[PDB]
Amino acid sequence: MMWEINGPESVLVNTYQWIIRNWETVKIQWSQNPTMLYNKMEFEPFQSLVPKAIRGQYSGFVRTLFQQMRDVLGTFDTAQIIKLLPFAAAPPKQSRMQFSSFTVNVRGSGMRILVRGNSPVFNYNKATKRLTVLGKDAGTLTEDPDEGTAGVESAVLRGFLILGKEDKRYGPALSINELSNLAKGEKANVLIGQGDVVLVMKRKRDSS
Repeated sequence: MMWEINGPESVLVNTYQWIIRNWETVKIQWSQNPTMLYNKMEFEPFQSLVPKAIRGQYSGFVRTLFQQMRDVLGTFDTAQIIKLLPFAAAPPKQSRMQFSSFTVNVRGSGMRILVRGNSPVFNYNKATKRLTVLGKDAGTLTEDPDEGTAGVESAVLRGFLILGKEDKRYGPALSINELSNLAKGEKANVLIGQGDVVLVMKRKRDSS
């Protein structure tokens, strides 16, 4: 698509706008054949905006984060998928980091989309169902019938489930790096980002 022709902000907001226009059908291909969802032309414009270095490392993170949501029924999150969907276009690459952000190149440095929650580049509110990018209204989501309500977030960490807010019972917040230490099923409080400590739990079953 020609969104490229009026450049960067136009790829951002047109990508998200397209996504929620086509959501009905995008959501179904996400489940039935996502390699081919991620291989759609309508995403090539967006991939241009992500540094050619981490680009594919991200896509790996994200492809993994999405299989986790597929595998962990009960956790479906419509916003979180739309938000990350662009980043899975780049061809994947093993990385072992837990990205809290993704950089979109905008003016000459560009902005950062959070994995967890909101950014001027991507702004959803929940009781009003309305998406806002760079100030622009990008449409509005309608959420799934089995939209998760358990407070469990399967698409923020690469082998963990966020389970709720800080639980004192489980110790002072760890750092993200220390999460490799933990064992299956093991629950800790982490520093996720912003001022946020969340209770998480190393997942008890394997990746795929």
